[PDB]
Amino acid sequence: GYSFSLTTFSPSGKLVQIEYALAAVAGGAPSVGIKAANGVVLATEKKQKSILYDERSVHKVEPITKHIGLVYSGMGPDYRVLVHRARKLAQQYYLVYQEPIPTAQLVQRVASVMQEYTQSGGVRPFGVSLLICGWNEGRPYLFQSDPSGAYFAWKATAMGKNYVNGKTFLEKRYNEDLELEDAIHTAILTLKESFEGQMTEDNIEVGICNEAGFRRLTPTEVKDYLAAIA
Amino acid sequence: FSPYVFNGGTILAIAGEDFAIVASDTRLSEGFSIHTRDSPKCYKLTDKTVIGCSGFHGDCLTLTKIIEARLKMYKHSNNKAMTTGAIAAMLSTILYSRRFFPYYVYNIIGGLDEEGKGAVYSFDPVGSYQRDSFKAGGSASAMLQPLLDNQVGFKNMQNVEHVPLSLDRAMRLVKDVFISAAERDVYTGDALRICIVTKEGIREETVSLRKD
Amino acid sequence: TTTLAFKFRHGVIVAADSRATAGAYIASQTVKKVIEINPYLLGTMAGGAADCSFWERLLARQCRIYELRNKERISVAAASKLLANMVYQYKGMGLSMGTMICGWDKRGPGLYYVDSEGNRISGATFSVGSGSVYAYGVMDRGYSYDLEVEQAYDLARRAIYQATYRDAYSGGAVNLYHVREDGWIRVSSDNVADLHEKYS
Amino acid sequence: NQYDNDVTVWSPQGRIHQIEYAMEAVKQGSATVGLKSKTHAVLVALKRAQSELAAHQKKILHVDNHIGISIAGLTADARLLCNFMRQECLDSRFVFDRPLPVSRLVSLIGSKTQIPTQRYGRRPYGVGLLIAGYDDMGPHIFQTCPSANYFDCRAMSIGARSQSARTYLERHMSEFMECNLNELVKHGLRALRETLPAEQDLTTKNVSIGIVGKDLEFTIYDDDDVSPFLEGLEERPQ
Amino acid sequence: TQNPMVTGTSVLGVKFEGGVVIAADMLGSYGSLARFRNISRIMRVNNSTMLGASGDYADFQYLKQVLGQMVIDEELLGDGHSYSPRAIHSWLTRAMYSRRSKMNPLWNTMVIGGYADGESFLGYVDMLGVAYEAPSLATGYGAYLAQPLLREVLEKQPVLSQTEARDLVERCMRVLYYRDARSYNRFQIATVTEKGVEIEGPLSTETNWDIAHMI
Amino acid sequence: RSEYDRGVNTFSPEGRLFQVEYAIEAIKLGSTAIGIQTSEGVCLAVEKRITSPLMEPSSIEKIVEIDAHIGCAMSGLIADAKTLIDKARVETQNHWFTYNETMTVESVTQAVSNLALQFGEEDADPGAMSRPFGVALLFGGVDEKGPQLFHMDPSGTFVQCDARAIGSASEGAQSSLQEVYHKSMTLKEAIKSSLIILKQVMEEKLNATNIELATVQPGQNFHMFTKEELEEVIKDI
Amino acid sequence: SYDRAITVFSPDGHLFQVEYAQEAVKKGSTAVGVRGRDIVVLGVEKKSVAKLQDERTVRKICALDDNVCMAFAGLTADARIVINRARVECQSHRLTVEDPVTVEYITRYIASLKQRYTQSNGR
Amino acid sequence: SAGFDRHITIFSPEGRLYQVEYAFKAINQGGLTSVAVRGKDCAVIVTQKKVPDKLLDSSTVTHLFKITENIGCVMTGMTADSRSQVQRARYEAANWKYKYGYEIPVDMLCKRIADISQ
Amino acid sequence: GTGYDLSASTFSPDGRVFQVEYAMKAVENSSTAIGIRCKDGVVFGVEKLVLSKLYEEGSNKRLFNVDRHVGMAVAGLLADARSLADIAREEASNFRSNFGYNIPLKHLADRVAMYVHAYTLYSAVRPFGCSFMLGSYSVNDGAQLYMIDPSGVSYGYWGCAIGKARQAAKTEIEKLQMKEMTCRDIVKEVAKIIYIVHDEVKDKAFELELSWVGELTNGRHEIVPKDIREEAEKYAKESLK
Amino acid sequence: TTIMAVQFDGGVVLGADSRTTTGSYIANRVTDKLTPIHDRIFCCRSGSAADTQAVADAVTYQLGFHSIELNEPPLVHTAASLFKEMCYRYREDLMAGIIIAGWDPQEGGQVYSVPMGGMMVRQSFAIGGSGSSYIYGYVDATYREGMTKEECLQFTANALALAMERDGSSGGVIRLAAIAESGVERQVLLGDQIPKFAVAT
Repeated sequence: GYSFSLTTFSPSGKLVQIEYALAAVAGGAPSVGIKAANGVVLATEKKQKSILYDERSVHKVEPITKHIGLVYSGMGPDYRVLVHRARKLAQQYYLVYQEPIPTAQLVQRVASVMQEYTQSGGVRPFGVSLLICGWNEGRPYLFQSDPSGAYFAWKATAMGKNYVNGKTFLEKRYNEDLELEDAIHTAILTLKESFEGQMTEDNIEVGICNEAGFRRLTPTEVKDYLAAIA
Repeated sequence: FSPYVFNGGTILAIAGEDFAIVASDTRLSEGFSIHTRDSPKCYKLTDKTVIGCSGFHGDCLTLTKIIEARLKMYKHSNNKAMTTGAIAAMLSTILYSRRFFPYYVYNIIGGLDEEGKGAVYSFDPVGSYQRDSFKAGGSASAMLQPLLDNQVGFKNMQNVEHVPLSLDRAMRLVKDVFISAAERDVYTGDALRICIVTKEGIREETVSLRKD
Repeated sequence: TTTLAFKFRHGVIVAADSRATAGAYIASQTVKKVIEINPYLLGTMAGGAADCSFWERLLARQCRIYELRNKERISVAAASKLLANMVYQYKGMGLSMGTMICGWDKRGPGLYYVDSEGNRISGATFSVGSGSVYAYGVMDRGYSYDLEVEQAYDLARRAIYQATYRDAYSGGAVNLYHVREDGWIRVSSDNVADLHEKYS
Repeated sequence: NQYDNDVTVWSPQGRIHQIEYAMEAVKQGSATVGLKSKTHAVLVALKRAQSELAAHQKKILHVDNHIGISIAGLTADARLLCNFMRQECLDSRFVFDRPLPVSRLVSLIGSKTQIPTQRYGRRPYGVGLLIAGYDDMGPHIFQTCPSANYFDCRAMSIGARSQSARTYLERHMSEFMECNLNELVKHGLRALRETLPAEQDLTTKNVSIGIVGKDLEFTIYDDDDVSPFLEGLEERPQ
Repeated sequence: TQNPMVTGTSVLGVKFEGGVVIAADMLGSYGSLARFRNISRIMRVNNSTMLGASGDYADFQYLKQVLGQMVIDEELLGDGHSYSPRAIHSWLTRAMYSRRSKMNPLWNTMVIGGYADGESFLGYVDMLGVAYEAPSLATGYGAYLAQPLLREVLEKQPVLSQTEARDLVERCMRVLYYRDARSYNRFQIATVTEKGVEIEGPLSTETNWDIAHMI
Repeated sequence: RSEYDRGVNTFSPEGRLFQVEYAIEAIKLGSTAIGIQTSEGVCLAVEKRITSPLMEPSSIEKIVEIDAHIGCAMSGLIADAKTLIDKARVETQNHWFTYNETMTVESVTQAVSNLALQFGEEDADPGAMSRPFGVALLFGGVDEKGPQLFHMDPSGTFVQCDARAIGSASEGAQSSLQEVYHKSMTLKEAIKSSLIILKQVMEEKLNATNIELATVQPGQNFHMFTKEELEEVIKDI
Repeated sequence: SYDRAITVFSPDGHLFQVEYAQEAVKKGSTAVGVRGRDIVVLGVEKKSVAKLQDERTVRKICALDDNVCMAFAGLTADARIVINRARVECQSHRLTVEDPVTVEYITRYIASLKQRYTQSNGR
Repeated sequence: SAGFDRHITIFSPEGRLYQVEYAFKAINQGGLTSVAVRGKDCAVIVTQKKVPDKLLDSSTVTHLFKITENIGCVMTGMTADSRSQVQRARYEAANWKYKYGYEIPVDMLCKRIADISQ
Repeated sequence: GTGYDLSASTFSPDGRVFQVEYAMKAVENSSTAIGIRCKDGVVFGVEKLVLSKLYEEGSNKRLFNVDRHVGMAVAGLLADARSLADIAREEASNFRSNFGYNIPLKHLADRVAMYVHAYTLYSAVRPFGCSFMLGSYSVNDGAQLYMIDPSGVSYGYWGCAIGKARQAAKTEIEKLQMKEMTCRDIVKEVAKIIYIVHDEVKDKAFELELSWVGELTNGRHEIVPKDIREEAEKYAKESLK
Repeated sequence: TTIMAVQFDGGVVLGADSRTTTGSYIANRVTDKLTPIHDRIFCCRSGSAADTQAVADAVTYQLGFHSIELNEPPLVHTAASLFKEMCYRYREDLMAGIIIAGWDPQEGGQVYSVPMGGMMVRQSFAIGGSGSSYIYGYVDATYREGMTKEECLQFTANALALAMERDGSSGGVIRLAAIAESGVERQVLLGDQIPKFAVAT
């Protein structure tokens, strides 16, 4: 196998392939994460290129643990690999400590794996950016992981296509004292700022995390919220 | 489970001024039963050296095949034949290379040195060796040893000249001591294989022994 | 098998017998128990003859390697330490060996005792073997640093003679060596019965 | 060129160039002639000396009592392959207590030389070997190449200027089966003489002879031993 | 294998003018129990070699597919070379010495028969790699019962015909069935000659019990 | 395509490796050495090429002792041939251990020649080599076949030579050896002629400091000539 | 594992990487060693030390064994690796031999290590 | 294009792996079209069976492949990758049955195959 | 374009692998070998170009015995063909050692297909330069015959032709009432087709290698005997006048 | 533990007990020892429960893999070869006796026995297990050649019930399978359905 790193310094001192993966992320689907006072909401576009797709067969918002969830922007299978890695790391932490894994530690370990994927020979950095939500110590947690392997803790953030407009919209519409329902409303409205076409309960995916843990919104609740907002 | 079986056998070698004689019994046995009456334990190494190996017969065959492989390897490597002291070095190193799992063999090397003189080398199962004028190995070794010690080596003797060893006296001595070996050692009998190494080469003969 | 060695004002005296047995049967009476490692270093052999011979031969190979690579004659102490190193690895797997390394180096006459048990002792006087105590009793009376060459020869020869008279596994012939500043010399190889007739 | 760097890269016409450079290295070496009778196999090899103060390079390698090898090309690759097949003969005598058959041996030679032509970054062994052998079915003259192709020949010549020797062996091909050992060696000497320039003739110093067959171990005659075989050779007709 | 579980009993073999005849019964004994009565212990290698053996049958079954594989390897080249009985002797000796060497030997003792280049061949390989050639060979209790009769016949007549050797091994198996508690009155006889290897199936010997009336 | 972009095993159109040709070219940048084989022994004489008055001449070693009956003479890179001479010494002691006898000079020659072409970049063991040695060696010794001198080159080709010269002035000194050697030539004549040829091929004045001389004789060990003996050998030249 | 040969033959036979290392040596500070009769004296040219920089961390003179010391010219960290290897070799030789090293022995070892770094891939 | 992104699977300046699109353009080299439709109570695959030579065995030139009893599959692309992917899918189904003790679901098996593709 | 035709691990912009096509062309400049499966066996016929008269009879064999019931027919580089023949022999030996009976020819063809195409995925190895044919007979499966190219694709065939003159020999095979007609005239028609497709102007005089497997040898693959070979040779020569 | 099988014209009949013990305590009384390998290939296990279960599962997995690969029904001989290889290769750690009976269209119904040590042989009827040794004379005295399916079942039930009565390691119920062209038919005899034998002393 190749022991030569595919990610090397340019003469300018930059990592060009990390910029390439960031450009791939900017071509990805939007992912809006809002940390409310009692949970974190993650919402994403789930637009299918045809009606023949089985929408409920393949998802984009998945739970690592009961109280930890994740959404991405970028490449699907790389995101699937990172979900595999994150679930295995969280279960490793559970085997060692028999306690629920803190969100920041899972963020640290997933970021470390995706960091060494930017250094190891013959491998490529993942074309994903991640929004990781969780609840631990009676507190909600929201983080982002970048193709550079860096990770930033966020109260509200937007990724994917038209991420600048989503970030400006969230800056204009985030409050610390926001409840969970209002965070859901703001996340769906932020998805409306970058969506093309009429929104259904099938072309988006929303999950929330609170003191009861992390779970995904059913299409009944999604269509109820969509009827409430519009 | 036991990996070693004592198959019996008595070998002997004597060194002369320009010749050597290597003799062996032909009986190969186990316990109180004879496998075969014709197993001569003198095998040809070179034009000037004969090996003699007794003990575990599978170990004897392994020693012969390993030593002939090393023979041919040296002929290809250095484009010349053995020297007898180097053969002794090869056998000693081969025996000691498996000190934790030894060959159950007693070995003698008989032939000519680089000056044409007789050369006999005695070995143990675990690699010790020495050059001697004569050596008896095998089951009946220690019985045939003092006959060479007093007749050829002149021990416990008084007031007669140490005469040089001729060929006829040597072969008569070997025949008589192996007749005595057949008469007492139960693994010794049937026949006697004798080879004589001189500058012209190595010659062979066989003497019938007792069959019980 | 009884070997002895002692340092004194003119060098090192080494003495040995030549009897080797296989069990209760005397295998031979002409076995050389002193190896000539180099023109300035000798080594003794006592116990397992194959073990002693092969490890002393490997010591000769290693000291010749050192002389080739560093252009210097090996000291007694370094040779004994490398001997203890390569026998220490095979400790506990059945090695039976006891040797004395004698020689002359930059520090002068050097004598060391090494075994298969990892012992490496410096001392002026040593003797190894089953009948080593018989040699010890004679030499503790005979030894002095101010001894000359001939009475040291006689003391070593008499001690080996007493050991061969008192030990069943000791006999054959007495071989003597004298390591000096110019190297070792071979003194004599005298028969035991002639020594008994001489000392009677 | 773009397709002459590696053995795994294929030309549009379907040829591997590096193997052809290996056979050109074989053609760079001096000439040897392998020829067999009904009972004998003889290799006549032309030895070369790098200088007048240097001895002639050895070209005939004896391996077993029934098998000998003459080389053409790189000497070290020939040594490596020759030692591998030496230990193959040693293994056959060790396990089977029989001489190794020549045909399966050279099949294994082709099997080994198959692998450097298919792996990345590795070169074929740039030497071509003429093989004198004997087994129960008779004597054999074989040839092996860096292209992992082996050929059975009644007579063969390889090396520098071997085309004239090949013509000479082709012109007398029906006689070699009935020629005796002396006539076979004389024919091989004349064939190797056909490789030589018109200003130089066969000497004892540059000819090696390797003979195997009935009542004959593979013996290498060199220097003065070549002198009786040079006797009786006719001069070159104009 | 450290413990042979079901074993094979005595196998006999003897030379004659033009070939070698080897005979053995099909009794696989479950220790003391006569478990299997129709399992062949005499197997043909090729046109010029054949084997019989005593001891564990799973190990010799393994020996069967490995010998068949190396034989088929021989004719699949198509060079014309074939495995001589002496080469098979050498390979069997190397294999058994190797198996004894790494402390997991094959619990089988083999009588090997052959006829090649106008010469007969009979060889013996034990469980520990000791191998030797003899005109008449026997295993187990046969090595204490039949081979005295074989040696007595050979001392007064070294050269036999096929019918003489057949009668001799028939008498030897009558003695073996009379005396071996691990024997059975149902055996196969095979013969290796220039025409090849021939195996004969349903063979039993006559039994005499008149001595039981001599009380 | 530059010449640096091809592998170490890449063949020339003539059929040779480029790296061994580069090593053969690097032979010509080394010091001048002459070995002469006589019936009285083999003599070796190598120029030190002292490049500075601060350079210690005794720190310049060119002639080495393989073992007590075999010495060697040098042309080429010092750092590679140090490892080659160490390999030769280890092989001599290996054969002295296992066989209880010394090998021939020729056995030394193939045992040192067989590691010359063991270089490669692909599937290489830990301990392998990226470039062949640029070292040519002259082995002079005494064995059971008499005094012997051999030449070894980086290609692995080893030959027997009655009188061989290697180094920068190898061709002219070889022609000089051609016009001074005969089969009835003594060891003293070999020493005198070899130093005469070194004097005519070196760019300096020949003195006892910038040359090394050694002799191997039957019945004698390997001998290093001292500076005084070098001076009296110089005296009649 | 990285197995790219850094130093290879040029067509004129020179080794460019060793020459660049020699240029890096010549860029380094001057070190002079003089052997006296019962003394050896080393002297290195101290660079202009920064006013807030400690002079004990920039010492170019270090000992390799209790009788053998050294001075270097070149990169400081590579010299630190050389010194550490020399120290562990001196301690290993003292363990193996029960004698301290000689100057020629440890010099031969460190230069053999340097030449080994000239004769491998990825190094 | 930057570097060897056209030759191997490394990112373009647009962030696109050209070898994936080359795999897409190697899919259609077989010249086939397979249609798989889910019914209310069935699933049906229809593919092309091109037999241009009558010497070809019609029983051997096929694209409908059987993983296990319950799961079947239709294939697009070239034949060696076709047999390789169906063999790996059969091996993964057998490993699922050997580990988890039941027949592999279709979604799980195609997830494993696409992960191998990743 | 540049760079797409150097490795077997890179595609063309159209989606092609140039190294596999170069392996196809290295097949297409080799001598013609045909193989026909009929009602009671599989018979192979190989045109062996005698490039030099110094070679002995029996040199450069393209008919191999893969197994005691399985025969082999190659066209291309002989070294790759011999290596793949050894691979197939080892696979048959492995099948016998694991299972204890004769290997089905579809199975062994699949295995050699897997071992051929597995080297067409990498830049570190090259595709083989040889197309080949496997032919076997058994009582239960009858006669079966398979075609495998360097691309690693196995196709069942009733009869096939490869080499320089694969199209002409294929059309000649297409003209035969074949599924009912015996091996003893299969071999004669193979001789006729091989002598028809050989071009005497552009190639040297050749040898007609011939072999079969089927009921007449109880499912065993063997080379054609001398008298039958010269009979088929005389029939083929008498069809050319 | 008692297991056996009889071959008839048309297929095979497998019969077994159901007692599985460790020591003198009955761990289970209703263990199904007629382990299915394939749809018309069954095996009978005696000895160590874990070893027999592991080798049966491994052979079933491998046989399913090979039958899918070849796209053919598995031969009973091929399955028996797989059992023979696994039992011979691991003969120093397993205590297992397997009686493999099945039907294939190529060779009809076949019985093979893999005893301790890993031997392989084909037979008309195979007996194995702990109870096996107590019925040999009976099964050497009652079997007849060319024997019918239902009377193979009757013979199986009688020999099984005799081993039930004699062996303390045999117990529980009687389990029967019949493999033929129509497939596998499975039956359980219990209580009065077990064939009784007169023991009156």
